[PDB]
Amino acid sequence: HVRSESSVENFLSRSACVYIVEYKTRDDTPDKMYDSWVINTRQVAQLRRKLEFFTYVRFDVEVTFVITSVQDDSTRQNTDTPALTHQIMYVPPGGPIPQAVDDYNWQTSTNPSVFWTEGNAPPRMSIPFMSVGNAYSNFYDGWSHFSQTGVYGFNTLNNMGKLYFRHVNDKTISPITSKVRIYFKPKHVKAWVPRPPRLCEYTHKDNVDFEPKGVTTSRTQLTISNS
Amino acid sequence: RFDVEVTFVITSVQDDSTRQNTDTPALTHQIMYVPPGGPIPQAVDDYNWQTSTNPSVFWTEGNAPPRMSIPFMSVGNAYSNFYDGWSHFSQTGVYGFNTLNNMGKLYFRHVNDK
Amino acid sequence: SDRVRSITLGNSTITTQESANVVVGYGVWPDYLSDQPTQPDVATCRFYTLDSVSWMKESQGWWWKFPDALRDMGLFGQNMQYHYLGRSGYTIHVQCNASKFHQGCLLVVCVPEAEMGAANINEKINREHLSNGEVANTFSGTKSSNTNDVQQAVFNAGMGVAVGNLTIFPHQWINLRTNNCATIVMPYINSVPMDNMFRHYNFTLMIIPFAKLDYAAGSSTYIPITVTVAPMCAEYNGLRLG
Amino acid sequence: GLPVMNTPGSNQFLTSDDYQSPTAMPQFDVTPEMNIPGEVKNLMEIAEVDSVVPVNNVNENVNSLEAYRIPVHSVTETGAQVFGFTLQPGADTVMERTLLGEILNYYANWSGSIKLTFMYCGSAMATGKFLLAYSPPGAGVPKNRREAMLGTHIIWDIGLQSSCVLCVPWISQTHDAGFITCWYQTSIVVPAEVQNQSVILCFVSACNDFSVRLLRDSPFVRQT
Amino acid sequence: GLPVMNTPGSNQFLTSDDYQSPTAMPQFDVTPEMNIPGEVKNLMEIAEVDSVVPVNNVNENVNSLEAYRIPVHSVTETGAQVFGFTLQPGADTVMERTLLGEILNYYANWSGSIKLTFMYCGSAMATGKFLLAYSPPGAGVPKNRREAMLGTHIIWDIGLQSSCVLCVPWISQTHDAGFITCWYQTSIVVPAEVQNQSVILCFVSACNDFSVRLLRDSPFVRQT
Amino acid sequence: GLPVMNTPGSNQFLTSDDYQSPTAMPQFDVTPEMNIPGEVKNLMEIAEVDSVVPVNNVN
Repeated sequence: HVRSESSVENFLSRSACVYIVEYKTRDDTPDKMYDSWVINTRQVAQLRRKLEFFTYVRFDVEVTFVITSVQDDSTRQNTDTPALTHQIMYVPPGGPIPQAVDDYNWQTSTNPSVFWTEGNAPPRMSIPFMSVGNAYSNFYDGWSHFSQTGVYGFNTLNNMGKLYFRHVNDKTISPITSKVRIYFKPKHVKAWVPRPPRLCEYTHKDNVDFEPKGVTTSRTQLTISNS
Repeated sequence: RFDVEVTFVITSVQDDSTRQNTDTPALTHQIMYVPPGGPIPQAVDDYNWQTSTNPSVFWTEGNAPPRMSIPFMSVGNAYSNFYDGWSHFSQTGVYGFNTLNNMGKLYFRHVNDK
Repeated sequence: SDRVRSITLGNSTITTQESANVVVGYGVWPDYLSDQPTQPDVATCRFYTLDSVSWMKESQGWWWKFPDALRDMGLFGQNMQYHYLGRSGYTIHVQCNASKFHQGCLLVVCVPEAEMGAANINEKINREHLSNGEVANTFSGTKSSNTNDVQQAVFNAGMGVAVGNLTIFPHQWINLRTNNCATIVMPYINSVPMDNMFRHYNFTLMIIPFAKLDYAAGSSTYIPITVTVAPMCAEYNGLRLG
Repeated sequence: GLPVMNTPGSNQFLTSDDYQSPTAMPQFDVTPEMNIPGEVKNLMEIAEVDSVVPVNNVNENVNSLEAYRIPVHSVTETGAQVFGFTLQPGADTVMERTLLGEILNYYANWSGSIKLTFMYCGSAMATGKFLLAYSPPGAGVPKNRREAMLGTHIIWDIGLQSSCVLCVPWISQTHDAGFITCWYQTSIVVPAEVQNQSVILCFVSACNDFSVRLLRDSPFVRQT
Repeated sequence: GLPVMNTPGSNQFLTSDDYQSPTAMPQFDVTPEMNIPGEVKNLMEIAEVDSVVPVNNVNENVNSLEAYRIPVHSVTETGAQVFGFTLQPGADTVMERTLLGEILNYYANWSGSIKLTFMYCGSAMATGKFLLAYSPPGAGVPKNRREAMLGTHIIWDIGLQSSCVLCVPWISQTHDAGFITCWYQTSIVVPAEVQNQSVILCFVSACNDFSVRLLRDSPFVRQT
Repeated sequence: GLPVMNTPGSNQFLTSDDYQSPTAMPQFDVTPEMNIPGEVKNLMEIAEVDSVVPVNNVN
């Protein structure tokens, strides 16, 4: 008789790896030296269901990045590379977008960045509630702009931003790939108008579409008997 | 009847091969805790490493060793060292089991790629 | 019969029995919004009565989208077309008249933000298969497959959930054994305070027979269900300079 | 400066941190909270809602709406059994995917009470009696109307009460849990020109004394 | 000494730090602040300044001073249109490079009001009437003087008011936003020995209720 | 921020620690302590019990 762990915040405010970001430090294809992530809550199926218990949600965000590096094999594993610096730039809704590792949009002012050297504690940056409306929508029964044009159930209004990742240093002499892991912990959660859990599996991350599943697991009889 | 404080001492040594000359970046380990009544992973790429109600710890090479406290998580009031009886449906099931005093289990994997 | 009270809104009148179990949506009454508001005080606050529907033994259910079902209903649809932003709360009377020799049951819910699932998975839904205004869209009992259509199946209700778990929303149970009518009052629910009334559907009325209509070999094979909807506390943006 | 000693546990990312953090976006104006109706501050508000139970989950009836309808009609015997299911909210396949079973699959420990509700959806002219027996845990399933009668039972008359509510006492999975059987007492007496076949539907919700102790992952979401 | 445990997030350079820092140059005398006139403590003092709008940005007129001059003269019809532009301060190419558009391109969210001002730069002998219609967002552009008349309009008489000010209500990009059209009502009546061709110039500034929420990089500076 | 100097003895795991620790399971309800008879708060309660001595331990 406690009911302190059935709270909304003791149910949703837990960290979870949501995406893995792979990028290198020396290539020839000029887009494998960086990677990005458009921030949403629809990639981990667990957290997607736990947020689809409710229609409107409203939370802060605390992201912790776990950054690890492993060198690719070559002729020249015998090297002395100094410690690597990574950049994690945040693009708010309405910000410019880089198109290479040497693009000017890595240098712009109103895109907050974090510079981390190898060996330290993992980085961390908080992201506030940055919607125009009062709460995010998990569900949206309508069109975004000019109905019967545009995708059904979009809700332009609830975008949170996106991240970009590159190695700050120059091109090294051996290829070293770095994979980061993103721990997305929502904070100060308030939820409204609850709704039943999903029964069917998921098919895409941008719509509610499904194949019809059953209702439960079927029995053999209707009346029970002894062992 | 006790709380639990676990400290993990993590050390790594490379196996010999042709390619000891390498530059591997620092390793991240995962230490996931499964409470009594939780799912169980069956590979390193299983989905149960990604589930929500299994608390994990991510540690990078070089730091102080990790530590996480584990409270008293039995249904009954105290653990039993001794139990004179059967768990379920006596003369079936193992003598002296006491289902009730399980504390959980741990799982370990390297977070990085191969 | 049982102390019938006669409600008159505007120039329309409807009859209701004395008991009148009214379900307020989430405990909240529809009120005004406490960059200027302009309200159509009562010229749009009257009962708008839809067509009766056809409940055989094999009828599986119906749904209406608000407020898309009142786009051809006089001054409410006029104020939908002239203004740009909108806000309203609703009152829904659902009568279902039948004799004492009939048997059946109905769930009457109101589902905010009911995003429908398409029949074919990665395709697009037309608007004529989501909403229709007048006479409703009917569920199916089996897995339907039509070109650019909602996945119509009762046991998932077009949303992917169990249909027995729809009692979390504001509901009543019309049991023909005892009950005769259901009455649900619904406030305004959105993340923004006013949204465009043609693009965004606020909620979805749903009527589903759990216990099917079932009767003798000589009675009437067919009972109607009369739906009556009446907006409460509606207002719009209005055009001035200041 | 000030002398400071580093304790062990430094420079690690424990996943259940509670420390402060710097903000990526200071000097930002967060839009204020508006009163939206229907606020949830506790998940055990959600499981206090009655919901229909698929008791008739005999095979091939699950993929339909017949999965909820419990058939009852006129029987030439009198001590037969209408339905029955094991009383395990979350382990049993009957109230598995029920909303209460869905709140209760996110926890390894749970305890409290449980309400059942049984509604008769026949005509207004029919009448009859049922025997809703409750076999406590440890006790077996009765095979007779008479063996169920000497236990804990309730006689529910159709002709004067269309809904009986049966608040089952203490049930737990880590704080065989019981059975709920339904026996005929009399046949269903019907006048002329009124159909014989009828339906019962179930409902279930928790009481206000329901607790949970340890969160986990749900056994129903499987990763692609 | 004192026992101290290092939390995660240590030894990193988060770019939006707020911590203290040691000074490279202590024992240095900073020259004191002198009263210089014109101090700015808020960027929304700057955008409360009216500025000329290049409404006549028809092609090849942009590279001149003719880009600001709106031509108006004597018309043999009477319900024609003088000018018109979409009401989007920052997205539209009309008030794109306006000072208010320049303060508003440094933010992803902005809301508030907007003033327009229309000044007639003809002779002191001319007279006439215009119809400054405001199509609200969602509503289309009218094609008639009469369709613009039933909307929100203002009749601005040249012969007794050389400047009309039109404070447009609520406009936002994340808190089709509207149109401002100008219709002839009467022709411009002119005496002898006074030239027929004349000019209107626009002005725009915000009101005191204007807010912004999230800074970003400007889309106009491109790196060399 | 605040100026902080690391003393020696940092980032070690001394086995007889006494520091605080974060909990793996917050938001968890621990079942309350019941009165069980026979509580031991001292091992020198146990050794105040007479016990038979095997004096005749001839082989």
